[PDB]
Amino acid sequence: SLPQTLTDPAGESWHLRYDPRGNCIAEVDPLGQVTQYRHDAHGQVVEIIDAAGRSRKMRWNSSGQLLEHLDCSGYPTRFEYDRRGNVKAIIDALGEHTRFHYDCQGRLLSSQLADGRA
Amino acid sequence: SLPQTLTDPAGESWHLRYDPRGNCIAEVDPLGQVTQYRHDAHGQVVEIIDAAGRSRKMRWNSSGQLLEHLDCSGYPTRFEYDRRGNVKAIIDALGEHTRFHYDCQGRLLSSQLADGRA
Repeated sequence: SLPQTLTDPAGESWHLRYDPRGNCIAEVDPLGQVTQYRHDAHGQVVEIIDAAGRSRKMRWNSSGQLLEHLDCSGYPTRFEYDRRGNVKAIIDALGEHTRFHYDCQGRLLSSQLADGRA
Repeated sequence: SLPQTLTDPAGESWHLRYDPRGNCIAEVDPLGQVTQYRHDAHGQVVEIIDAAGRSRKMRWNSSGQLLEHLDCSGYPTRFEYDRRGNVKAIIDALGEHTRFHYDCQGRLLSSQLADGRA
C-alpha cells in the first residue's frame, strides 16, 4: 500500500518510484526536477542528492540515532549520546560544544555552553 | 587591648608577641615550640613557618579573597572568582577543575566536576 502517483486539483502530478524493499529512492515534481535518496541496510537514509548535484551525507547509530550530518560542503555537525539514550552533547563545525544534563526520566534540567553560561 | 600572655589552670602559659601594627608575628607554646607569621601590607597572612622549618605560602586578592595556596612542598591549589564575588571554580594540584553555578543572591544551584557528573 504505497502511493505511486499523486495528483493535485489543478492536474499537476507528483511521481514516486521505490526500492524493492519499499524504501523511497527518487521523487519527481511537476517541474521535472528530481530528488534521489540512498537507504542503508536497516532502512535509514544516508545520502540525499537534490537538484544541481548538491549532496548531503549522514551516519547513523545502531540504536537509530543520528551521529554525523554534513552539508553540501565538508562542514560536519556531530552528536553524542548518553547511556539512557538522550542527546548529551552537540558539536558544531567550529568545534564549540553544548552540553545537556537530564533526569532519570529524561526531563531536561540544565543546558550549558562552552563560554560557561548555563 | 591585645593579650600578651595566657595561663591555663595548670599553670602552663602561652606567649604572643606582636607587630607594631597589632598583627600577630609569633606564638610560643608551653613546650617551647614556636610558630611564625608574615603579614602583608593590608594585614593578610601570606607565609606560615611552623616548627621544623615547614613553610606555607599564599597569595591574596585585592578584595580579600584567597587565590593560591601552597603546602610544605610546591603543590598549589588555585581559586577563581566570579563578578559577584563567589567561588566560581577550584583547581587542584593535578589540574582537575570543579565548577559552581550560583544564583543572583548567591544561593548555590549546581556543582559540577571534570568527569562530567553534576
